[PDB]
Amino acid sequence: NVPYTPMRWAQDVPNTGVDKNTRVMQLIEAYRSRGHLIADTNPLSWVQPGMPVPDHRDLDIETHNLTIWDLDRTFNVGGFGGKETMTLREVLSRLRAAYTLKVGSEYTHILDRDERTWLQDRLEAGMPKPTQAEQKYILQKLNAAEAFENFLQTKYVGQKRFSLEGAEALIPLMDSAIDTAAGQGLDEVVIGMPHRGRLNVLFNIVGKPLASIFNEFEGQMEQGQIGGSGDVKYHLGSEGQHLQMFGDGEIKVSLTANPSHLEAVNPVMEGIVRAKQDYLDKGVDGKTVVPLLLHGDAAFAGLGIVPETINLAKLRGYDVGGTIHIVVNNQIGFTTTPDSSRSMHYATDYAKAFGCPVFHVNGDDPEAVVWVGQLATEYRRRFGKDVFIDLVCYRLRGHNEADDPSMTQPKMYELITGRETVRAQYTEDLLGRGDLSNEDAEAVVRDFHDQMESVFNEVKEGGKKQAEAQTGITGSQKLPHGLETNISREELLELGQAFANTPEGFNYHPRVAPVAKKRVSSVTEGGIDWAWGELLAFGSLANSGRLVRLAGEDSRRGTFTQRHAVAIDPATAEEFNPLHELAQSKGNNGKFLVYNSALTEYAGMGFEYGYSVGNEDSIVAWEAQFGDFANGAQTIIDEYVSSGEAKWGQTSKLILLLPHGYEGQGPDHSSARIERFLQLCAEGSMTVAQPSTPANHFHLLRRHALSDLKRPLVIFTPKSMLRNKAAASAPEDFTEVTKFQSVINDPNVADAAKVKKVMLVSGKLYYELAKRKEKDGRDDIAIVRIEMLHPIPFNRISEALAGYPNAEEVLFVQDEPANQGPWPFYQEHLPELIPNMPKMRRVSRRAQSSTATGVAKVHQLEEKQLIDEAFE
Amino acid sequence: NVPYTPMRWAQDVPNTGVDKNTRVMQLIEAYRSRGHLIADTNPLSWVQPGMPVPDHRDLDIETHNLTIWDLDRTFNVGGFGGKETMTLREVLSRLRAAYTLKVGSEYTHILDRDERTWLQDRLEAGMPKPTQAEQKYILQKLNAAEAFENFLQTKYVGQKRFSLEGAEALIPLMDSAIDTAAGQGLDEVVIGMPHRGRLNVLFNIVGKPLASIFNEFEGQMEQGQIGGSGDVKYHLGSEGQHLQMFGDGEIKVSLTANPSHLEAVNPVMEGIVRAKQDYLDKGVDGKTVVPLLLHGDAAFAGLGIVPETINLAKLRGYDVGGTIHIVVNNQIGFTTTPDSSRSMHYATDYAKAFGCPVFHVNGDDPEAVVWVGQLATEYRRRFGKDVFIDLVCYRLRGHNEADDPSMTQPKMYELITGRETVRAQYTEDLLGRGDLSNEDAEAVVRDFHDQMESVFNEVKEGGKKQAEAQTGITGSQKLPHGLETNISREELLELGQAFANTPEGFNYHPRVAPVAKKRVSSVTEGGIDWAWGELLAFGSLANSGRLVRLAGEDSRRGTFTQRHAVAIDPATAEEFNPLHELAQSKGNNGKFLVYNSALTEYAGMGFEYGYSVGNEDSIVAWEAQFGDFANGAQTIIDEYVSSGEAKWGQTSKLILLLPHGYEGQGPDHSSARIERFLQLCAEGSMTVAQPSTPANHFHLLRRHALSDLKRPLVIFTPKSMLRNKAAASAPEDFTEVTKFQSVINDPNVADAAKVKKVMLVSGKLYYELAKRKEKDGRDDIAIVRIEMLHPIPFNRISEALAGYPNAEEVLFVQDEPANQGPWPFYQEHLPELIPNMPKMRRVSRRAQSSTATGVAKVHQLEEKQLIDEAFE
Ligand SMILES: CC(=O)SCCNC(=O)CCNC(=O)[C@H](O)C(C)(C)COP(=O)(O)OP(=O)(O)OC[C@H]1O[C@@H](n2cnc3c(N)ncnc32)[C@H](O)[C@@H]1OP(=O)(O)O
Ligand SMILES: CC(=O)SCCNC(=O)CCNC(=O)[C@H](O)C(C)(C)COP(=O)(O)OP(=O)(O)OC[C@H]1O[C@@H](n2cnc3c(N)ncnc32)[C@H](O)[C@@H]1OP(=O)(O)O
Ligand SMILES: CC1=C(CCOP(=O)(O)OP(=O)(O)O)S[C@H]([C@](O)(CCC(=O)O)P(=O)(O)O)N1Cc1cnc(C)nc1N
Ligand SMILES: CC1=C(CCOP(=O)(O)OP(=O)(O)O)S[C@H]([C@](O)(CCC(=O)O)P(=O)(O)O)N1Cc1cnc(C)nc1N
Ligand SMILES: [Mg+2]
Ligand SMILES: [Mg+2]
Repeated sequence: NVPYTPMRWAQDVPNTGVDKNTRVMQLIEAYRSRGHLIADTNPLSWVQPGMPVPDHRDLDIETHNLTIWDLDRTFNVGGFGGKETMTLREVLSRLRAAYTLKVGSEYTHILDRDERTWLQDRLEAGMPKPTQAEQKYILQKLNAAEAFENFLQTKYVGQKRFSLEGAEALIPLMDSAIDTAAGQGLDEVVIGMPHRGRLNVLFNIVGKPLASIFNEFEGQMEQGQIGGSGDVKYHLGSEGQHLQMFGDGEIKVSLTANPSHLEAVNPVMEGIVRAKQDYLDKGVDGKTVVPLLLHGDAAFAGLGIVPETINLAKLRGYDVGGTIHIVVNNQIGFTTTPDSSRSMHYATDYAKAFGCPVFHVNGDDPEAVVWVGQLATEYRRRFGKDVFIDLVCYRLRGHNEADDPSMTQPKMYELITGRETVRAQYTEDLLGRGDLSNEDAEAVVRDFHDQMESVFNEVKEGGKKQAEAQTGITGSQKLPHGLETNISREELLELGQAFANTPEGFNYHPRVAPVAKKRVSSVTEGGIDWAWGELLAFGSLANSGRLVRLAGEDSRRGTFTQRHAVAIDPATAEEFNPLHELAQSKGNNGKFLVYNSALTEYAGMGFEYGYSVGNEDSIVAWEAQFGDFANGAQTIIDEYVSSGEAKWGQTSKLILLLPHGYEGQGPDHSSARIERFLQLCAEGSMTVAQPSTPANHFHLLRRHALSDLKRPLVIFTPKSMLRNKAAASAPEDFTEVTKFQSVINDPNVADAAKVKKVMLVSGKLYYELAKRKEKDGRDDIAIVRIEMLHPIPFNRISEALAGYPNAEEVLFVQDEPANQGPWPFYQEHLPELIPNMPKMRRVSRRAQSSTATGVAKVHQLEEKQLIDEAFE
Repeated sequence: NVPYTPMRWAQDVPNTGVDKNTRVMQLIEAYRSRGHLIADTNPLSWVQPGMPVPDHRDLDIETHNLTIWDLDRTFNVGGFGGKETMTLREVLSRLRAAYTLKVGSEYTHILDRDERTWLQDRLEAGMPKPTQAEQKYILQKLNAAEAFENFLQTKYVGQKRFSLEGAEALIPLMDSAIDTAAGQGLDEVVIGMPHRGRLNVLFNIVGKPLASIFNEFEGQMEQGQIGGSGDVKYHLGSEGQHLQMFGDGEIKVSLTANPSHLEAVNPVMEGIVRAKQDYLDKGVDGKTVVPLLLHGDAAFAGLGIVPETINLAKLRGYDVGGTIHIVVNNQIGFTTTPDSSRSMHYATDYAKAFGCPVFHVNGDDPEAVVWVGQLATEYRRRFGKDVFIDLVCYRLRGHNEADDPSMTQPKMYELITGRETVRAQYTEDLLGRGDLSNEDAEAVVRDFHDQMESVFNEVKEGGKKQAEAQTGITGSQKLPHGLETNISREELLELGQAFANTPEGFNYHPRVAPVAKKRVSSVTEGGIDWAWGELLAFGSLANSGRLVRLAGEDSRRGTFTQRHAVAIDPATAEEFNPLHELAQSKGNNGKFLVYNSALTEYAGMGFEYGYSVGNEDSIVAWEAQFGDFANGAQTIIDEYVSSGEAKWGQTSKLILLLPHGYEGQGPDHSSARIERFLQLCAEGSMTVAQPSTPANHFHLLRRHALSDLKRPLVIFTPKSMLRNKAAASAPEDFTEVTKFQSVINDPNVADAAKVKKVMLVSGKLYYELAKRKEKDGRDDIAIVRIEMLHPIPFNRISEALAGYPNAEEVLFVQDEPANQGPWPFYQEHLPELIPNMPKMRRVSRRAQSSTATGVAKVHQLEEKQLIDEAFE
């Protein structure tokens, strides 16, 4: 059992052509670059049959024209090993000690010279010898891991737990990293991980009490929100403290919640970290919250969210100072082996796309594992980049504890069954080297088992409760009754004047200057448009002293060239952000931050959700270029935004701004899928709205921000109505009107006793129907608008209908096809809530498989037909 | 304007320590590895302000301790340049000619020695000088590109076309690659691409007639399917032939359809290629259909589908012999620059994760572009791997032709406005070197313009038609009336006996052997379960002579350990596929292929959709581990599967198998979201079903396969009912019953005149209600099952209800919450279709924000409450 190729027999060759010193230097470079391909990193003696084996002919002395006859000759090595001269025997020895034992490293692809040299120096110095105290501490942690698993196996046989057996070195690795961070003087560590070994991490790393875990197994679950539904035990989070064992340091540790969908926690936990860093506010030399992110091998290589999130690491609005990644490589999926899971040689090969180091380490050598953890944390602190650790281990049982792995992997499980554990091997080693006594070794085991037995008995004394029905979360938060959302006239003029206080030598671009002038004049003359209404809202909130953050694709200028939140000087390329300046000059320390995102919907929306969870007192908004591209973030919508409160008791106030409208641009630029969002709504989970005037948009946003109802808000925003002159607002609407309106009654009804038809509408189609009514002089019709779709304002709708006593019909008019838009929701729910209402009649486009037509002439024909049908 | 750092002044150094020959060898290695960092590949003199600049101190002679005094001395270079000895002046010259001009290359990261040597030899030989005929051909192609764009600009000013101006070298690049493929003797080239320069490629590469394009601009659109909706002009496909200009070769060229959602065509076009290769059947040395895939720079780096699809390249069921990728790098998104779009240095850095070569080429040197195209196609044919080309160019106008790019990028568009085009520069060069006459140069322009003017006038003679309403696609395909789907008794016994004809020294695993025995005995005794019903269907179809393909996560064994389509011997690890063997021994050349996929839903389902389009006569099925994870492939469901026929006239017969059932495993293992699929259905777009017996599943699959209705099928499959003994089927049900049943009436009604309540149900809840009915001895109830959900079988439901004349109530019973499951669809549609039916009454779980509870005791309590409510 020796791992190297034996020395071969050959004749001595002459020192001609390429000199032999040159050849020895090439051998050194080869080992530094490709030595990991023959390192002792696999605990099993296993090669997967279907996988290609890389060429490693570069690592034998024959390929560099050297021979056994050169082993005792001396050569110039140019500072290798801190020496100017050396023999080939000593060169080989050192290279093999550094690059071919229990740690394999990839770092030569890095472009910066100082980085490379830092890593090179530390790897060739070697792992320092630990003290006896340190060694005993590692043994305690290994014991705790294995003991916990065995206890649960004994007391609860069939139950699903996803064990960590085969990979117990994870516990001392994570502990090493957290301990190093505490020594550096940082503030917090945030963890995200999957199912494998979660209960073990909760107990041994975070410090969740043992009584809680046992209760979970007996069927008593802790409640997150009153009347909540809940979730399985391996999807929950917690908080705790960590004290340094051989130091005076202390750090906070947290673990976040997540669904079954693998790798969906990656963008969410990045956002949490960024929000926490922003709150502490320590500048560029800060970055004092550390992200620690665990993965599995099959998921890491397969799912595309992983590289998508790593791509945000060095960008202006997303940087968090680097992430420490750990891949638990147990060499198997569920019943699938690496030959069917990836086309890369290693699972961690995405690192080479981003220019980051990789360390592969054997999971049966605990001292090496602890060293690698420390080295990774130090690299992050110095260089501020991502680092990747690959922990090579195995899975002792099946995927779960009810499965038989021999059916599909017979040969692999001949090697696994009947091995001795990592705890056993390490205990044997220490006793052998005289580093530990037998009395000590036995006490370590006995003490921990006594602790667990004690707690278990205490838990079983208390009787088991019986099941009870879950009520719901509808009334678990209060509504802001009697809150006023108007600003003063002084405040409105100051906001307007922010676009005139340009810096010293700044000028606007010729096509932007008219927009700025209109903003200064409108706050006293009238004609405020949609975009200026939105900015007035965010600006007012920033003045009061809040952190406002807006992010999305092309969101600084706007997709429709309407926002201009940051302006650029054509001559010098200087930037200017008016509202941020004004906020910072009022002494409440408010901020207005605007960012252009990368081209992602899954990672984009995920990051913003996380930001909302990490700072409860911030105002966050994500924008989509068109609302049609939001289906690329469906996982986030379904698993976090819509259902997080009911499952885990995690609350959020994220705002989604989704453009919407039927205007003839085709099937992927028309519909944000209102029907889909209205399906997800129940128990008052989130608010859904589609306002028709800038002032109403203003009032909706401000109500959300100033209330104490912590639930999301989804707004369907316009595209062509942005520049419609009939939709503009007057200043009195921002300063004298006090509240948001959920239903707006018809403002052009002469006599209410002559009305015989009522039309209900939502959004931009109002302005077409009103136009036609005026032209044809109809005094028997009344158009009523619905601004808030969910929850249903049935009291106001009832009040409006009651104002027209001679009405005979009610028409529901929408632009969308009959199987889309708000009609399906309303035809089901509204008749029950208003019993005395006449039967409703739909007027819309026909039902379709696609969203809209692709021909523009057909769109125009359809619209004419629709409005004609509405007016008999 | 010289691009190199000037030589510096210094003293001559002694030849001590590390020898100078060693230093010259290190300089050679540095240029081969990192020389691309200073190459002349950018047409503009532009450096983006916010982006980090890599260290390139490795490329100057000072860092290797050499000096101007070494330039004329001679050194040993070990075969570089085919010489044993050389001067430093000549070494620098050659290195700079190979790695620092108009082509920059990355290839040193490749692990195989033979690959590296092949590339190294060709790059250092250089680009061969082209003939005069070849040169004139390049000029014709450049002219065609620019001329086409200018014509459209003149005749249709405002209209959106997404121009290729700034990147016209794409046309000769694509032509070079296709021409090389024709010379190799291959069969077809399949193209997938986005919006940028699509109309140009359709005309100049594929050969779509010019009349068609002009008609599109005037509003007349070609119809795909009768009564279809359509799509915009830059989302369409076509077919054509390509003849070799200087050869006797000929090849077929195709371009596929796609939605606005970027990069969603990647898995689809890979599947198309694989299906076409499988049909030709030329073995391992074949792979004679070439995939050519175009991208944009922002999308390539940002979206996660890109690396997810590249990961399938070398896997057993997905390999297509390599893909040629072209990234059109115009150094801008919409209004977003690279500093805000990616954290990688180049856009093509994912290549280094997979071990593939990259070529960067200047878009203003057409001869270099043509060379790179040829070299890439040759590399693919020899090594069978992916290759990446980065074409560096610019965007002349704004994102579209109605946008002003100066507002956000002032300085960049000072360099762009008023340049001379690539056609102009190349014409000037050829006239300068005396390779072309002026008469020739003028004819090239005049002839093409005359051709375009001719066609345009012809198109405008014919009058413009007026718009007309679009009818729908419901009746555009026929239904299989009077088709019988039963097999003979001889056929059924043969299928059963396939599991007894094991190979020579093969034995089953002990826990699999009972399943095989039961399969042999059941085809005569009874008790056929769900899994055996499914396999009997696919097996029968394979025998008749069809290619049957099944793919999904853990689909060979099955998630619930139920399928065992391929078995493994514990002693030798040999594999056995019974049904494939039987099919191949019947002389119709049928196949049964089963594959375990990687852990992806987006790339997985996309690949199978593509396979169905590439071979219309195959049976394809994609399976999900649980139906809850299908929301990760929402883009494919919404943009291709549900709506492809209505938009482009592209038909498919894909089968989706999605597990479903409420059994107490929590919110991410319970619901496949039936309500969402039923929203998407309209115009008879696809079939949706939930059968309750194995024989019915058999008949449904066979009807789909043998009919001439080319639309998808979505089936909701069971989890616990797989092993329910009350659900098993007898052999007569496969051989004497002739058709699939859409409604199954109650088989335990003694007297029909005593029934006073009718219950409607679908799926596994039937077996609970029937159980209770028998226990309590209720003769006033009748339970009726609905097997096909869409389209609605209203004639059969009416017939069933008419059989109970004294019925007073109708109850709709489901397990799902009230805002989920089939209730929303049915409460809307069914009362209209059956006017005389009593009012329906729902019996279900309450409406919820999440899918299901997380506690198991609560699940049991809910189920009891539900069934009690049903029976008064
Ligand atoms: C969805 C959520 O996040 S909370 C929903 C919780 N409640 C329910 O779902 C109960 C069922 N729903 C209902 O009874 C109704 O739909 C209601 C009460 C929510 C609204 O019906 P109406 O009375 O017709 O609407 P109206 O606009 O008059 O609302 C009255 C008050 O509720 C407040 N309100 C209503 N919806 C919201 C909301 N989403 N956020 C904040 N305040 C709200 C209004 O500000 C108003 O306050 P006021 O006392 O100053 O007038
Ligand atoms: C969804 C698609 O891809 S095709 C749908 C096209 N047609 C429509 O949408 C029209 C509206 N729908 C309807 O009229 C009804 O729902 C129908 C006719 C489709 C079925 O209603 P019923 O008559 O109650 O159902 P029933 O099961 O008796 O169907 C009768 C025949 O239709 C055939 N059929 C019905 N649905 C399908 C289907 N999805 N695929 C194939 N054949 C079908 C049956 O095989 C049967 O053939 P038979 O004459 O040999 O017995
Ligand atoms: C395919 C799959 C698993 C295999 C993971 O392999 P690897 O990453 O190597 O991990 P490890 O097991 O080696 O540590 S676990 C898991 C599942 O969902 C796990 C349960 C859960 O995490 O909720 P299951 O119950 O269906 O098996 N599952 C189904 C699944 C599929 N696709 C997604 C996106 N998410 C999933 N949860
Ligand atoms: C963000 C975005 C575009 C920029 C692409 O930049 P790059 O990849 O560098 O290409 P190029 O333009 O430099 O060649 S084009 C496009 C859009 O949808 C294009 C239209 C279309 O392709 O259908 P739009 O009309 O909203 O701008 N769009 C919106 C968009 C967003 N997200 C997805 C998944 N798909 C999209 N179509
Ligand atoms: Mg694994
Ligand atoms: Mg671009």
